[PDB]
Order: sequence, then C-alpha cells, then structure tokens
Amino acid sequence: HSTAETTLDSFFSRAGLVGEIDLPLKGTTNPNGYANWDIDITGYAQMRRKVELFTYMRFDAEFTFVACTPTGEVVPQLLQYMFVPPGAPKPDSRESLAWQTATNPSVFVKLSDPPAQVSVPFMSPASAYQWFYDGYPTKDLEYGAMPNNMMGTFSVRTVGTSKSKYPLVVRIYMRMKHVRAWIPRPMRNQNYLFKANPNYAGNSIKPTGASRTAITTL
Amino acid sequence: GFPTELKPGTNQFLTTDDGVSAPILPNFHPTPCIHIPGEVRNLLELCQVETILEVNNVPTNATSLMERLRFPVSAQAGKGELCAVFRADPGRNGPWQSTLLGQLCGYYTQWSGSLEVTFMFTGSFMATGKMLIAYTPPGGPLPKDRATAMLGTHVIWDFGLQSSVTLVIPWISNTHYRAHARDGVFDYYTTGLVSIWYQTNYVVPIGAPNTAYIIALAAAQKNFTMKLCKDASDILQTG
Amino acid sequence: GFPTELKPGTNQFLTTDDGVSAPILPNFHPTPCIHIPGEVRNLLELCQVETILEVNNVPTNATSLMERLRFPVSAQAGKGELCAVFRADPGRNGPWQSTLLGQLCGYYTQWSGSLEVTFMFTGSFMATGKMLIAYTPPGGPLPKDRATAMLGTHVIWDFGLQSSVTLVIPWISNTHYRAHARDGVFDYYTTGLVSIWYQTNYVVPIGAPNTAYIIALAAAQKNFTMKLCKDASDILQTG
Amino acid sequence: GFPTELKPGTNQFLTTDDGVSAPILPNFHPTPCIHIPGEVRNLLELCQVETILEVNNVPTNATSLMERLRFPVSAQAGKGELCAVFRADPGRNGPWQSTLLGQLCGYYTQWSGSLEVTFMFTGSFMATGKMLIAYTPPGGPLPKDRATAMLGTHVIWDFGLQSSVTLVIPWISNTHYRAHARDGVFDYYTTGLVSIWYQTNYVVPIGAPNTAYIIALAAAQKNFTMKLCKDASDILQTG
Ligand code: NA
Ligand code: NA
Ligand code: NA
Repeated sequence: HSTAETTLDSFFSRAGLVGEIDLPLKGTTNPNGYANWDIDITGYAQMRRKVELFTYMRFDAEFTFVACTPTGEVVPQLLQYMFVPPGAPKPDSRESLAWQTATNPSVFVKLSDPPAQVSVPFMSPASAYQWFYDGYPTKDLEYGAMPNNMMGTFSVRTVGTSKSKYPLVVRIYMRMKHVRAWIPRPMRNQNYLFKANPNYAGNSIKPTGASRTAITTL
Repeated sequence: GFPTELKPGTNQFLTTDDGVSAPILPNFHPTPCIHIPGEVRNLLELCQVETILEVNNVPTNATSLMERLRFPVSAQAGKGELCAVFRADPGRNGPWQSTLLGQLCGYYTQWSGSLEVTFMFTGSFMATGKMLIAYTPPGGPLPKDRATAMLGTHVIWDFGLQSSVTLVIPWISNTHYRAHARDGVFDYYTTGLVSIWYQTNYVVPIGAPNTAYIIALAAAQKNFTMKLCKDASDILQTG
Repeated sequence: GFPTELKPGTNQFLTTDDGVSAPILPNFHPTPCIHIPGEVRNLLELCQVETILEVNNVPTNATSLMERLRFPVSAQAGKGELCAVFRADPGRNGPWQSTLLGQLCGYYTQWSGSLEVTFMFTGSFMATGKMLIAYTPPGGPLPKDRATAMLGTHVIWDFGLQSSVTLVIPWISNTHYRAHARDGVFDYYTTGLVSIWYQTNYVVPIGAPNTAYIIALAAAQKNFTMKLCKDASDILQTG
Repeated sequence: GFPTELKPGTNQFLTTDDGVSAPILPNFHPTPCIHIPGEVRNLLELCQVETILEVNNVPTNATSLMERLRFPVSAQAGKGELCAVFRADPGRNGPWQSTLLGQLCGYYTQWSGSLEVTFMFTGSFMATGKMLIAYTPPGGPLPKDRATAMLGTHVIWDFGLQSSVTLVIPWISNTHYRAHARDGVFDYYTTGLVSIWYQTNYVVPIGAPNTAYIIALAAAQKNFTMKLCKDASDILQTG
C-alpha cells in the first residue's frame, strides 16, 4: 500500500561515487601532489539520465572522502580537502596562496581518521539548477550552456611542503538531499556523446527498445 | 566526562546512511526557491501518464522507427483475422519499453497494480468497422480464434461509433523471484495478454484509404506501485 | 556506559566549523566593554555611505592623483558634447574602485540592489548652465548623441538652480557566472551606463572661471546586499 | 563539543548484545504480514502438546521402528506380571526422546514442572481386563511386585470400562549440577518411575485377538518451564 520508495527523495538518495583523485608518487598523472575536481554530479554514470527526467532541480549534497593507497592500505598521511566555491580562483600549484585563503573552507584530516564528510548547499544564483537551457548566455558553441549550475570545486592534496611518502587515492562520494524537481521530460533513449549537450549519433539511431519478428507473434 | 562505549559500526561509512554532516558554508544563504510550474513529487505521477506503446515494435530500419508508434488495420484483412497481440509486461523487454512507465519500472525491482491501454483509431471519418480487443489473464494462452477470444474478457470496438477505447489490465505483479543462468532476476509470469482481432472487415466508401492506423497509449492505474530501487541502464555518461 | 557510534567526520578539523572549545583561562574576567561611539554591526551600513567616485580615473601621475576625484565642465565645450561616461559596476575595476562600496564588494562574490550617485557642481556661484545626465539600462548602448540620450531615462540638471543632483541606478546584479580563461569569475553584464552631456554651454559673466569641477559621490541603496564571502586583495601584510 | 570518556567494553563485539544497527535499505518497505493460522509464540505451547512416548524403545531394525510407538498386553501374561516400566526423564536419553517435549528440552539446560502421560488401549472392543499403573517418586525404587506397587501412588485401569487413562507425574526437576568425566552436565536424579502391571489377565472371548497394543502419549503440564538456552544437536546442516 505504501509509496515512499517512488518519491523524488527516495529516487535520488544514496551516496554514489562521483570522483576519484589519483595522487601517484612517480607519474604523468597529477604530478604536483594536488588535484582540482570541479563538482560533477554526473560522476556517477547512472545519474545523468535520472536527473534529466526533469528540467529544473534543486538540492543539497553531502560529500564523503574515502582515501587510501591503491591497495586499499591505510597510511599515516594528513590530507587537505579545500572547497573553492564558484567564483573563487582554484590553486594552480602546490604552493598557491589559494590553499591558504580562509574563504575556501578546508577540512584537514588523516587517512587513518574515518572518511571526511561535509554538506554543500544549493549554490546557484538562480532559483534552481536546470539541465536544459535552450539559448545562449549573453550557429554557436555556447548553445545550451547554463553556467549558473556551478556547485564549486574540491582541491585535494597531501599536506606539507615535501611530497608524500605514499601513493594515494581519494574517492569522492556524493549524496543528494532535499530534492525538488520540475517539468518532467522524455527519458534519454539514445546514448550520450558529450557531457555538455544532447547530441546523438545520427548514423546509429536505435529504436527505444527491443524488437520482434511480427506484431502478431509473441 | 560522560561515560560512553563505542559500538560496532563505529567509524563505518554506509553509502545509504542518511545522517547529518557539517555545513561547509555556514553563513551562506541559498537564493530562495520561487514557484516553478509542474513540480513532480512522486514518480508514480509520471507512471499514470499515458505514453505511446510500441505494440508494433518490429521495424528497426532507422527511417522507419516512427512506424513502431502505430499499427495498421486494412480492407485486405478478413473478418476474424488476428490483428496484433502483446503482453502486459511493463518492466520487461518489448513494447512497454517505449512507455515512460516501462522505463521507470527499470529503476525498480518489484511492482504491481492495474494498467490501462487506450487505443486510438486514426483512420478516415468515413471508415467504419468492428474490432474485438481481448484480455487473457496470466496462464491463459492466446485464443485460437476470434470465437474463443470472445468467450473471455473482451470489448467489441466499433471505430465507426467511437474513435478511442480503453482496456483495463486488472492486475500485473512482477514479484516472483527467479535464479536462471547465474544472474538472479525478479520476473513476472503474470503476463496477461492483449489480443486484437478483426470482428468485421474494414469498411470504406469510394475515396477513403484502405489502410488506417491505431495508436496505443498506456499507463499504470492509481493502484500501481514499485519497490526496491535498482539503478540500471545502458545509457550512461560518456568518458 | 552509554552506547555510541562515531560517524564519518569524526576527528576532522573544518576551518569553518563554529563549534566551542575549551577556555584557556577559565577564571580570567576580561575588562568590561564600555560604550564607544560609532559601532558598526553590518557592512551594509558602510555600503550606504557615499564616497567619491573617481569617474575621472585617467591621470596616473602621482602628483595628479587628486584630479581623479573630480571631472570638469568648461566654456570651451559646445552644447550637446558628451562630457563624461561610466558604468554602474561597483565590483569591477574602474571608477567604483575608489568608493568604499566597490572595495567592500571585493570581499564578496555576488550582490544586487539599487545604487545612487550624487553629482556636486563646485563652480562659481555666478556660473550657470544645464547638463543632461542619463542612465541607459543594461544591454542598451551608449547614446549616439544628446538627442537620443534625452529619449531615455534622464535628468536635465541646471547647476544655476541646484548645486547637487542625484541619479538612481535602479538595479545592478553581479550574479551571472563566467568561466573564461581557466579562472571562474562571477561577473555583471548588468552594466547600466551613466552618460553626462552638455545640454547648454557653460555660461559665465566677466570675472568668473571658465572651468568648474563636478564631484561625484556614490553609494548603494537600502535594498543592496552581498553574498559569498571572498577574501581577496593585493594589499597583504608584508614579510 | 560534549565531554565523554570511553569505558571498557568500548569497541567489543558481544554475540549476545541486542543493540541496534544501521539499516541497509532505509526506504525499503517490507511486504506486510497477513494473518497465517497457527502462530506459535512460546515453545512452552508445544511442550504441552502430547506426542507419542516410545516406551517400547527396543527394536532398532529399520522395518520395526514403528513398533516402538506401541507396547503390547497379552492373554499369555499372568495376573501380576510387570508389563513395562520407564522413568520420567524428558531431557535424558530414552523414550522421551521421541516426544517433542524431550526434543525441546534439548535446546535448554534446566527445567521443571508436572508431566502427563496418557495411555490409550487399542485392543478389541470385546477385550476386557485391569492394569495397575504406578508412579514411584524419585529415590523410591521399582516395586518388587504388583502388591507393593499398589501401596504407592497408582491407578487401577479397567480397559473394559475406559479406553484411555492419564497419569500425572507431579514433579520433575533437572537442576542438580554434575561434573563427571570432564564434561559438566546438568542432570536429573528426579527420575520418578512409572511401572505398569497386569492386575488381571487379558480377557477375551472367542474371535478376539490375544494381543493388543497400548499407545502412550505424553506432554508437560502448564506449570512446566525451561532455562538456559543450549543449542545442541547431532543433526546439523551438511557440507
Ligand atoms: Na556525519
Ligand atoms: Na571543539
Ligand atoms: Na563498562
């Protein structure tokens, strides 16, 4: 008789893996002991199609940082997770004064301490985030870009002046909370090609679902 | 201080724990919400909205995809012929896959309730005739002929008199658990069948087309529900 | 003891957590506060206080810096000439940088409200004439001439009749987000423009100077607000 | 924060701690319970239900196992002969092992209360005679003969008059602790004895069988109880 599992909050609950920061010792990848992850809810594969069932959405997010080495080993390392809110300058070096700017909330935590966790509010200057924007921000390459959807950035790094003794990995999990949505729309039925637009492979336009031999044979 | 004992579970991170965490920007005041028309609060609202049922899920040719949205009835057909047939299986592969209802069932594991399918005849105004739409409950097998189909639950639809007609699937329940290959699914078995038969031949006067199409719309009834969230999709965000 | 489970976030140090901590000197009794005149409780108070707007932010020569605080009007100019022009952009580089309002916007990320600019004519008492001060809303482009400027929002200012006049910028909003180079800023676009034109020529009798200066004062209105603290400055404590 | 001191026991996992733990599926709503007939709420209910007492726990031959469910009385026997005998020891090896009561005692360590044993004569209707059923309290030894057995607690049962008769074991208590070999058990000693004697000979007319069987049913009374759960069994789930 109950219907709680079909509420928007239920449909969008749970903490999913949205980001993975690699901090290798030797390597081509993130060579400066730091990394800048712009917040992307699309990080969880499955999310894009789900949020896109609606046109406008509003919500908060709880971020959880699970860090360890690539073998899942736990080591005595101090880390810094800095949230640089939209409009703020991200660090460009392991020695950027941004890491020290007070207005960028930072959490300092040990890899041994349990996962760090914080809450990020609805950041948009608009009344709601919107996955679709039929327009251009004051043929073009700016079509469909709603910028007022920036949630901020998380700058990760080991603490200290000298490189860390250990190879690390920080997994970022995000739980959406206090969800509200408007204007439902048809559910994506063609594979995605680009993060920013609805472009679809015009050669490979597949039917929404499975087919059969004849309409009279089950 | 105050005496405490940490209990098992201490320090764990459960992806589904819905606790509370420290606010990053305590002084920040989010822009206020205004009123936006069309808020949805429960997916079941969408489930109750009729969408096109691709009963004719046959052509795959890219330029013929639009044909899946409608099946035909024609003069050529003789009284009694089976026109089309499909099962009431929202969550499984097939025609319902085109319906928003079928798509949403894909985000859940179990479900049940009544369904509704509306058939819209889009032939000429001058065209007339009768079709027999029949529902064969689960277990029951597709009727050998019109005659026997008539003995069961059915509707004689005169598209001369009314242009639309709605059939009600009394009940479907995707609850029986299965463990086939090595992958455990929660499948129906409650496949009731909807069969459409020509009761009369398609009648038309000179100047009217000899082929018309029927569009099928479907949705779940108000007593419909879904359980166990299950994120699954082939369409995922790209690299 | 009492059953407890430590939750994620345990042991973390969040620079913005405003919890409570153990007092170092529990018995110390801080000298009491007395009444000091002029307490400020909200920066917005300062934002509403008029300060000089360096409309004439042109000379950089150290000994001419004081000239930026005032722009001139002269006999030489002919009726209709454009006198000066500036945009209503408190937070961006330019004239507002001299205003305390502009400086405070620098400690925030977003803001909006009405503004106010007061123009003070400081020429001779014997001098007379008319200036047309015009506001062109955002999007609108600087008026080709006085004539067209007159078609919009404007004030005919007779510095013969009144020595000061105040213009109201109805609304500015630095909210639209941008992501240019690789540095994401939250810029205006809501640059309304204030253009000042000579309506009449500068009239003066024998013995009165042929050049006078106007001082511009500006401030935000009461409906003004700011969001998202952002510490930023080129002027920092030295080594 | 709030001052706390972790106490010993912190972080331990006690298999019998009945605390509360985080729910894996917080939104899941379990299908509702409906009414099923026959709910049991306390094992003692089952303990009070009579089951067959294998007084005749002698034959082991697979095809004779059913014979343990009943003992005989026959013409051949002479007045006074001892028919059968058994002790009131629900939890120990022997006849009670067949009873559901005995089996349940096996899941506990201590117990006490009154018992009840009903004897059902299943011979011919035409058969008649008298049996003396006697209870010898704990300590007391099996009576030398019918005569002395009669001096104690007893019932003269005329299976000519009534087909069933019930004896009540006033009290058994498996509480006295023992430490024999090196394995410490909690055994009876409260073995009261039930002896059945032929009071008269088995009387029958021509055409009636000369052997009849008695079925013994037993159960605990309402004042029965059990303590200290003890999981033990030879029958365990296989590899
Ligand atoms: Na928490
Ligand atoms: Na503290
Ligand atoms: Na304790």
